[PDB]
Amino acid sequence: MKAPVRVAVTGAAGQIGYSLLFRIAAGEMLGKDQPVILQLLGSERSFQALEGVVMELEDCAFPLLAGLEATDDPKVAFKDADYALLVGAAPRKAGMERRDLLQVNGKIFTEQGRALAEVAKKDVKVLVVGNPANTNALIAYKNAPGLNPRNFTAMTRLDHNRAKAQLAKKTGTGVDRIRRMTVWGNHSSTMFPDLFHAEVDGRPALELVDMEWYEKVFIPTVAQRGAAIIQARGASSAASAANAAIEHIRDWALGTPEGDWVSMAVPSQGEYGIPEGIVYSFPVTAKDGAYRVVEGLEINEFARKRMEITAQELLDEMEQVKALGLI
Amino acid sequence: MKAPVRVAVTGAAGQIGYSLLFRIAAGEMLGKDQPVILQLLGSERSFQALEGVVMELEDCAFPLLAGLEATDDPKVAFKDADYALLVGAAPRKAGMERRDLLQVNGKIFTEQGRALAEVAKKDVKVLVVGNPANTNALIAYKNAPGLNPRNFTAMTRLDHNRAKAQLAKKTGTGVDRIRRMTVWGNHSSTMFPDLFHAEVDGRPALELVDMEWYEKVFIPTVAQRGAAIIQARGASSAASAANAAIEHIRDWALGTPEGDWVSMAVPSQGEYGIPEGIVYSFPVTAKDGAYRVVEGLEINEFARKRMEITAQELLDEMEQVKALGLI
Repeated sequence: MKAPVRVAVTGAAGQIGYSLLFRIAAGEMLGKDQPVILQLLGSERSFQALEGVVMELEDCAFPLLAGLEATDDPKVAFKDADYALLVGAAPRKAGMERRDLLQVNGKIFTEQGRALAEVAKKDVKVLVVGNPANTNALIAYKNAPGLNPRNFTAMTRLDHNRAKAQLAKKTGTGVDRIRRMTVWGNHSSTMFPDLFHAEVDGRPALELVDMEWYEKVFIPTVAQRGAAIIQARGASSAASAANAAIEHIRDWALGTPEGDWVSMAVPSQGEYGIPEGIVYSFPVTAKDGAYRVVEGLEINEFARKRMEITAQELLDEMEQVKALGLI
Repeated sequence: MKAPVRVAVTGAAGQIGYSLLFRIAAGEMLGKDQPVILQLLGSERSFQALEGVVMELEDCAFPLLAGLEATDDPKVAFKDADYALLVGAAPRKAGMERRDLLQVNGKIFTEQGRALAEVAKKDVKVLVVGNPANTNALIAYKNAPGLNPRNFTAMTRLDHNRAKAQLAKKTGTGVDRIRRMTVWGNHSSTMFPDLFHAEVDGRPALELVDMEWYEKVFIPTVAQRGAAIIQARGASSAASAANAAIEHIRDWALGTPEGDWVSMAVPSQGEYGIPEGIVYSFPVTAKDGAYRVVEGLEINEFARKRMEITAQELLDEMEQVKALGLI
């Protein structure tokens, strides 16, 4: 019954893409009732492999995959897009250095932000997964004037799900009984998983775990989880990253559960005193494709201190791209 | 919610497993109201990687994943298993030849079949994905007397789905409009994709395509699809294989569509004159864990000749295994 929506995905030939595309085509991201047209962007160096992923998708015989198109042109991939998941970012090359990587991503997201503004749906919902996510998102939306800045987001949902997982393990309770988890700030080592408002079966998390565990075990473990997966598998956390991206878009479009909220890095509008413009993760609720930061939460010194640390790191990153004239 | 079911998956740290486990945990295989307990089996050399996969699974915060346990002991993995997906098989490297690969596979499935008969549920539903799928299935159930051999199957659903995809592409119709596709025999190059009873939007397939295309384009393309993926991606078709495994179990456990059927390699009972005992793919309908071969279909010379060729190959493979005392 529902008309198909177009889902653009970049870095479609990479690991995250490989774990992402099939679940999207299966209807797990926008609903089992929502047909999807996948428009995949891949570099010329990976277009061959991309065609390979296209065949595998066809080989799943997905009833909801109403369209499938791979391209090397951003203006084609983003044409009339309703959703855009920017997974592709600067590659990891031995020579590729910090500031150099910043120049590559500056070009990628400047070009993609412009393409989105030119050819995608004006209300296109964008999610940046490619790292550095928050800053890449900033470059993108700043270079997409004409488009609602709040339609540009970065992913901290994996950090958020990782936090929920650790809490459920410690309390010995089902992860489905964990609510109001929050990861503030940047998707980096400065991320701040907040347990002051989290609940386990309706009971405050800090009534089940002590501050010592929270500060010395919980936070660092959530922060190092990504490294943990790489050391164990010798490969990145593609499947769980794809899952978080799916949930990030899903909750944004379909809505968050009553009484709960999720983490989303979005352009700050001064909420909780956080500097404006930077893409900062906030606790958010969503309804009908629009989200709203959860305001009014009590913030103690412990939380404030870490919220500013991560905020400052984002300002530093923003300063650098600004100094390079990228925004 | 339904009572939790135990799903065992071997070769869980491999590529198919990486594209399979998350979707099962998401409820895509047995339904959104069916909690699942994942019991994963991995080799001693891949156990570290499996531990990493376990973490990624936890990091998805799946509400339906009621249990998760990794082990390198088959008797642990198959303990009270309701479903068993045997994906791990012999790794074909350099040097190791035919008879050699047959020995390792022989030890694998003789041990796993014995473990299943000893610790799994008596009505455990088994699906063999690891190649040679059909013959490994034979070895398994042969080494699991007592357990109903009909509960042991091999996967041809990927060939099946690939065939539906090719017919859909050729006819310019939605793949969801493709019904009654059949893949007969062995999961190998002698596989026979049957278009004589298939319909495209309710119309006989051969009324839309001719024998020349069917024989010279359709059959070869379906048979070579696996290689097509490898040349394009430089890696095997893991995501589509995982999807095929999910659908094989799903349609078997829940049920096939009204007026439609699917392909499953099952121990032969003389249907259509196929030799008894060999695991042979047949067009089948299924409901609540029980399948039935669709008998009475008209078989012309073209179909019969190809059905016999693949059946003879299966007989040979069976002979070789019997010669090694594996069965």
